Amino acid sequence: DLGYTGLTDEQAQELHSVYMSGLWLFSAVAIVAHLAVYIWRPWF
Amino acid sequence: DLGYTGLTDEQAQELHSVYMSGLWLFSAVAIVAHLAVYIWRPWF
Amino acid sequence: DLGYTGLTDEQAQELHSVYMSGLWLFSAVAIVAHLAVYIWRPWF
Amino acid sequence: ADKTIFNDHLNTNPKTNLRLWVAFQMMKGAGWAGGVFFGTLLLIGFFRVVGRMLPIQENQAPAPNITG
Amino acid sequence: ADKTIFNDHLNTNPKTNLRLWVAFQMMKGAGWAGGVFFGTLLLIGFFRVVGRMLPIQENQAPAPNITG
Amino acid sequence: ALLSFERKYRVPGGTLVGGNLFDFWVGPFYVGFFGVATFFFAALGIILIAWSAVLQGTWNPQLISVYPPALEYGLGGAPLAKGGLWQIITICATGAFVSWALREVEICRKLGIGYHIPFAFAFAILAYLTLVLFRPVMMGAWGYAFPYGIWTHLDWVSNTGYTYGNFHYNPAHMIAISFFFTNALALALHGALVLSAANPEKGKEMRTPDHEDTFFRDLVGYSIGTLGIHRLGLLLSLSAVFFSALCMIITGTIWFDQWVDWWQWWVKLPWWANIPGGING
Amino acid sequence: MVGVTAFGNFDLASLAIYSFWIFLAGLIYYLQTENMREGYPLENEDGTPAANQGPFPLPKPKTFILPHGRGTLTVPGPESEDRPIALARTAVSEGFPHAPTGDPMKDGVGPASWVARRDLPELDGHGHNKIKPMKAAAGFHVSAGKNPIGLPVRGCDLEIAGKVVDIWVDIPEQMARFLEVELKDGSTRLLPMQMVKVQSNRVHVNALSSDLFAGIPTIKSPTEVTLLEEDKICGYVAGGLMYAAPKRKSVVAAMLAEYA
Amino acid sequence: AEYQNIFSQVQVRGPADLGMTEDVNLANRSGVGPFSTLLGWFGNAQLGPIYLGSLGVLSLFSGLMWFFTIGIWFWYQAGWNPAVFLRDLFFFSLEPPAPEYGLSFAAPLKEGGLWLIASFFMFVAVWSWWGRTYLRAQALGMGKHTAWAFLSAIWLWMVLGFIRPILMGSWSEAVPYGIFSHLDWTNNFSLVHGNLFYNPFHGLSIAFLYGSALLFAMHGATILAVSRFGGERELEQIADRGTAAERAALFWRWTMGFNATMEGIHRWAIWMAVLVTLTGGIGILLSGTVVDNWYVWGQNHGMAPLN
Amino acid sequence: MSKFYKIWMIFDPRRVFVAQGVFLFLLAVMIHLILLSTPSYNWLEISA
Amino acid sequence: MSKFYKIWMIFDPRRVFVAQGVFLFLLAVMIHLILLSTPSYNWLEISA
Amino acid sequence: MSKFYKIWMIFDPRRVFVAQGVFLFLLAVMIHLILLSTPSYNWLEISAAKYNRVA
Amino acid sequence: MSKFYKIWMIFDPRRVFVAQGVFLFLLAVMIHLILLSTPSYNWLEISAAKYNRVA
Amino acid sequence: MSKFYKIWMIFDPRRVFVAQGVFLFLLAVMIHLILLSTPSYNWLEISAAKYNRVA
Ligand code: BCL
Ligand SMILES: CC[C@H]1c2cc3[nH]c4c(c3C)C(=O)[C@H](C(=O)OC)c4c3nc(cc4[nH]c(cc(n2)[C@@H]1C)c(C(C)=O)c4C)[C@@H](C)[C@@H]3CCC(=O)OC/C=C(\C)CCC[C@H](C)CCC[C@H](C)CCCC(C)C
Ligand SMILES: COC(C)(C)C/C=C/C(C)=C/C=C/C(C)=C/C=C/C(C)=C/C=C/C=C(C)/C=C/C=C(\C)CC/C=C(\C)CCC=C(C)C
Ligand SMILES: COC(C)(C)C/C=C/C(C)=C/C=C/C(C)=C/C=C/C(C)=C/C=C/C=C(C)/C=C/C=C(\C)CC/C=C(\C)CCC=C(C)C
Ligand SMILES: COC(C)(C)C/C=C/C(C)=C/C=C/C(C)=C/C=C/C(C)=C/C=C/C=C(C)/C=C/C=C(\C)CC/C=C(\C)CCC=C(C)C
Ligand SMILES: COC(C)(C)C/C=C/C(C)=C/C=C/C(C)=C/C=C/C(C)=C/C=C\C=C(C)\C=C\C=C(/C)CC/C=C(\C)CCC=C(C)C
Ligand SMILES: [Fe+2]
Repeated sequence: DLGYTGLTDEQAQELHSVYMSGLWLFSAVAIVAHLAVYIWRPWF
Repeated sequence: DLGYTGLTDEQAQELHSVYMSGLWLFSAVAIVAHLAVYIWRPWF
Repeated sequence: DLGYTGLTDEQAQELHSVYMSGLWLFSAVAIVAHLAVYIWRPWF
Repeated sequence: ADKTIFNDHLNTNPKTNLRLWVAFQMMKGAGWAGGVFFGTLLLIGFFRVVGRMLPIQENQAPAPNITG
Repeated sequence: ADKTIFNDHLNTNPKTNLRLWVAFQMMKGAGWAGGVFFGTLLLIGFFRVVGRMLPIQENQAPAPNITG
Repeated sequence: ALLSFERKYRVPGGTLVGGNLFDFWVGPFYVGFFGVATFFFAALGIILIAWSAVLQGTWNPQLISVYPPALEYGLGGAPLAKGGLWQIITICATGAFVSWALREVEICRKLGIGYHIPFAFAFAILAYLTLVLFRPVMMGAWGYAFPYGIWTHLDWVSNTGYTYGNFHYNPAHMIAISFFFTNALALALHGALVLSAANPEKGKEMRTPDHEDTFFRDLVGYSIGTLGIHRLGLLLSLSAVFFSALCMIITGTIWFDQWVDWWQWWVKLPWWANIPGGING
Repeated sequence: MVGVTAFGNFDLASLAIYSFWIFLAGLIYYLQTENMREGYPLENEDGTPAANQGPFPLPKPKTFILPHGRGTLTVPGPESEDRPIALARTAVSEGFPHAPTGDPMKDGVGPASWVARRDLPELDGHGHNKIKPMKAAAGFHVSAGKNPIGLPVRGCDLEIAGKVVDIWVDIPEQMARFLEVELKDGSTRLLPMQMVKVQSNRVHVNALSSDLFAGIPTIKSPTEVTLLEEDKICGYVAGGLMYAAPKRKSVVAAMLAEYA
Repeated sequence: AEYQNIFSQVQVRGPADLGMTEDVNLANRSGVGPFSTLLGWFGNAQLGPIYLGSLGVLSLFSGLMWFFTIGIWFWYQAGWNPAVFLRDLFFFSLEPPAPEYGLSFAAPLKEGGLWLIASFFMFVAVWSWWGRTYLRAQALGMGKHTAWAFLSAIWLWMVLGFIRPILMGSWSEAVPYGIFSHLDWTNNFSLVHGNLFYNPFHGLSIAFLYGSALLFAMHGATILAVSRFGGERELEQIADRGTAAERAALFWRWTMGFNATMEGIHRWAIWMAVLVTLTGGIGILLSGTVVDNWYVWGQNHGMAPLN
Repeated sequence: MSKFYKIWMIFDPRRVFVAQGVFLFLLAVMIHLILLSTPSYNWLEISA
Repeated sequence: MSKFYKIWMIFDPRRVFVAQGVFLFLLAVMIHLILLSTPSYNWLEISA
Repeated sequence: MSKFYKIWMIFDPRRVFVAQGVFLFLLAVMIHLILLSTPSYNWLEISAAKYNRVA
Repeated sequence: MSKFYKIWMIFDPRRVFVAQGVFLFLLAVMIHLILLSTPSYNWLEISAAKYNRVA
Repeated sequence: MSKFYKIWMIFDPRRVFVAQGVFLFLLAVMIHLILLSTPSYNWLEISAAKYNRVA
């Protein structure tokens, strides 16, 4: 329990779960955008 | 539980609901403008 | 209930009603000017 | 006539309120005149748009009166 | 802060006073921005007038930089 | 995010515009109304420089150049790809600089210190406006301003200087150069003197302003004093910038030939113009 | 060696420019670490050490041997305010102003802040007091400019708050530092020379209103002033600029407040 | 307006300050000169005392001889005519030997030899003055920072006059003595080596000269802004951090996100000023010896459009 | 848009109004200048 | 011009202000239209 | 996505709203200027060519 | 992946979120500008050539 | 290799993580820019030539 930021383990876990939900939503939107671009104009 | 702004969970939920209402209104106007521009001059 | 500015809910409602009335009046004047310019010299 | 709940605008000194009232009267008169003028301009623009839609340029009448 | 003697402007309903105060705040901001912009325009105009007085057109320098 | 002593200085007030609307800090930076304006103008200018790099066709930062409108466009607007972008970036730069100065004014008011820093920055802003606004407007074309490139504004400096022969012979240029050199010399001396006083020979006590004055009097026979040296540094920098702005504002507007031709007036004074010998005889 | 390249276009000039980039990065690192000797480690708005301390680490401590047997100073070192701070948080979130709890000029917060320095006089090279009243300074006299002694002192409210009795001079620098001003009650305060405008007839103090002149911190010794007293006096006078604004009778300020 | 502290609004004069006596031989120190009211409006009014040591005497004699040699050459170029001397004072020149002589000391007295004599006198004067700065610091127990900053300036000066002419194998590469003549030398040096603007080290030298002007403006403005808190007494702020140092640090921290200390800003100052002449000497040394055309070099290094 | 009024419980009204007046004027000037930039819509280019 | 204020004891203030706003706007429109009438100063004649 | 409201438990709405307003206006201005720079989508030039306004 | 949440024990969420927002915006702008620089993938110019706007 | 964890007894983890993040991003950007600079391995140019977009 280093606690540089003062967050407890439960607070860190909840914050990370919400952050990863946001990251996975962002990544899914990016993946859809890349599929659209690759279909429209592939770069490989 | 985590506290950085002094907002409670209820206050945060209310603020986020109003903010999302504004965001969806802005996105709706943006989508209408994009449809108008794409009909007038498509970019794909 | 956040009250960063000391305004109550009723004060905020009244002020926002006044502000939105002014905003719609200004938007109508802008729309009139845009109609005049578009008739005089359309940009589409 | 019903009292405003905002009460923040009441902090202005009354001389500024008098100046605002004078400016408001002048702006009300000028705004009514501007509404009349812009309504006239919009009527002219509506008739111009209708004339553009109609084939006036394809076959337009000669000058009804001697130029002067 | 001293009370105005005119007292005729006080007959307006307070909601119109609130609208006037909001318009006054917006007009104060816009007027300060306009003062800045018109002062800049007058500075540019002063330098343009001075340049007109000076014989710049009689002998003016070539292009310091390649056109782009 | 705060220094060990910063807490007691973060108080409301001192703002010029906005009251407490923007009276807050983002990390160490104080934002304020003019800070919001400065950030917007800076981000817009940087993004437009990147976009002008896109239009130009090169991504090499040293080759990126935003040229002003050509002389054919005069003082009017220009297409964005061929001069309009330069005008927008110039407007953004002027807005960012003026907003930076006004934000510094707000910070000075909050801290209760004098306004010497924004006032000194106003001199740099005025020199910049001389180069991009006042001189091009007097000469009647935006193409007399310099491009926004790392090495192309050097080309502008070179071409503008060699338009008037050797630009060294501009007298206001000579004064500005002497001020710049003297300022660099005084800055070196001041930094060195304060460091020598505060970091004496190892194991010896820290020195006092008496030691600094003694050192410089034993060296050059005069000591200007701590307040004196800081006044001198401010005045030297401000005078250098003022005289450089003057030299550029008189060049191409009231002077058009080579500047050595200007220096010929002293040679052709009536009482020694015709005397043979020397260099000009 | 014109055109002699070790590889590609890399020649002695390229070697020099890249080595200078490396040297400049190292020099910037060194300069920033040297600048990090005061005010660190960073703290939160409550006082606890912050999670973020910056990319540049703290330098190894260095010791200044203070003159005249004033001890030593090791920096960076444990430093605290050593004074109560009369400020209240205006927001739970960081990055917002702290409002004064009482009178900020008396509390010594904001632009009126002062630092708990040594409560000892500043000494010259010889060990004597650096700042002394001109009456107690041997041979010192006003050499040029308007003599302020005897002139009335006018506050920012255009009201006379006292008269100048003496000038406190810096003996080595030989320049005036403080004007001693006698108030209506017979007591004397000090005013920094940089905060007073010596005019032909009066001495104008734009920072302080007349009624605030009594609130200026006093010196415990009529003949010497310590660093702590100097800091308190200067902080009070300068904070008067932002905290005596309502009492200031500026015409531009009055017109702006008319429309605000 | 308020008092901006640019000029003193009142002057006080006391006994002349004879200075410290840490290890200075008081015999070699002169007497105090006159008090200048004009200088007092801006800084200290006291003139002197100056230290006239062995190195001081050597430097003064050598500098006087250098100045007198240039002056006698100017009088010769004027035909001994005071009117011509005053008319063409800025146009006279003590030029170095012609390129045909290389580095040889066989150049005729009126065709380069007198330049060599004057250059020897200037060399001795400048180096003795550097030793004088070092020893004046040493006698007071202070650090040798002034000596090293002057060494950077001397590095640029030696490159211009001594090192680069040797590496090019010709005294003709060196700077002539004279106002407009050395300005013309500067211009011709840029032209010969192909637009010295594209010298990267010249660019760095200009960057640090602009930085010196910017930093001295910032520092002088900061100290004048906080002088109401006794901020001009910087050594005191280093020893006992007052509200002036804190306010200066907080101003710059809130403005640009980082600040210095009352001592570290002077490290910034000394390095910003030193790097001017350091990078300048390197750039001049590279010109001609390593790079003969800086515009072509910049083209080959992505600094110029073509190539 | 029912609960947008609560934005006035976050930001002070008079300050926002002053800033918004500044923003509206600056935006109007920016659009006018962009129109003046283009050869068409350059209404200040009255020529022979 | 010392006693011009007495004109407000002859004519009602608010009525005069409204009428004067109308007059100022109409005068401004009239001058703009006269300028648009002339070939020079006809800023709405943007041409190729 | 249901827990995104907790972003307001971390960031004060005042600074976030200021930053978001600045960012959105900056982004919109950037995109409009990008469109104006290109010969295509420069709607003013498109209209000028359509109605034969530019000589 | 199991214990990555402990990064928030080391890094302050406010600092990291601000830095990540700035980084993501700058990265997205950088990639879009890279695409716009290349004659291919410049979707504006691609559409102009596809529908023959440049004529 | 077993005692490499002791590096965290020596190096401040947060400063190391910030420096490592900046270093990794700058290194990745540097390698991508090197690849984009070469006429080969510029995947945008390769795709343009493969599908004959540049015409
Ligand atoms: C047409 C002219 C060329 C050009 C040609 C050169 C050349 C050639 C040189 C410079 C150099 C310099 N140039 Mg350049 N330069 C040009 C354009 C510019 C522009 C500009 C806006 O256009 C700027 C800002 C500069 C700026 C600079 C400086 C950064 C630099 C000189 C530092 C210095 O202080 O030297 C002056 C300081 C000294 C010479 C040190 C003197 C130290 C000695 C010890 C003093 C002895 C004093 C003596 C004893 C007298 C005592 C008097 C008694 C005390 C009374 N150049 C163009 C491209 N420039 C120099 C450099 O380093 O370049 C890389 C250099 O040699
Ligand atoms: C008047 C004396 C000297 C001076 C003073 C001075 N400058 C100052 C100050 C002072 C007292 C400040 O308070 C202020 C400051 O905070 O400094 C740290 C500032 C400042 N001096 C600066 C730099 C600077 N000063 C210079 C000069 C000088 N400054 C004078 C010599 C120079 C040069 C070339 O000589 C430079 C580069 C900044 C560090 C800072 C102002 C910061 C600022 O305005 O930031 C907002 C702007 C940006 C972040 C720029 C990007 C956004 C813009 C919209 C785009 C601009 C593009 C630009 C036109 C392109 C140019 C490219 C070049 C290659 C051509
Ligand atoms: C030049 O090089 C080119 C450009 C050609 C190629 C590019 C190369 C490189 C180097 C590319 C770099 C790629 C990288 C490193 C990308 C990284 C992407 C990441 C890590 C993105 C992360 C996104 C995360 C998001 C959007 C998360 C959002 C989270 C939320 C919206 C929720 C936040 C709310 C929380 C945590 C609530 C807090 C909880 C409580 C209980 C209070
Ligand atoms: C060069 O690259 C180009 C530009 C070509 C391509 C561009 C690329 C990039 C980088 C694009 C960037 C896109 C992004 C990241 C866009 C982001 C959009 C978002 C997140 C928009 C959000 C909008 C939200 C709005 C407008 C919300 C408005 C809210 C209100 C008006 C109400 C506010 C009031 C509230 C919440 C009251 C609360 C108070 C109480 C007391 C409860
Ligand atoms: C480069 O990009 C270009 C310039 C080409 C294109 C620009 C693009 C962008 C990004 C444009 C930005 C647009 C935006 C964000 C515009 C925002 C406009 C808003 C929100 C305006 C709000 C105005 C509100 C006003 C004026 C409210 C006024 C309220 C009052 C005056 C109080 C009420 C008083 C009343 C109604 C008086 C009633 C009187 C009578 C007689 C009925
Ligand atoms: C009228 O009143 C009288 C005649 C009495 C006095 C008047 C004097 C006058 C009019 C003086 C005028 C002086 C002027 C105008 C001086 C100008 C000096 C300038 C502008 C110099 C510029 C640059 C000089 C440099 C870079 C010098 C560099 C020199 C060295 C690095 C030393 C080189 C050393 C060498 C060659 C030693 C060779 C000798 C031996 C024995 C090895
Ligand atoms: Fe200093």
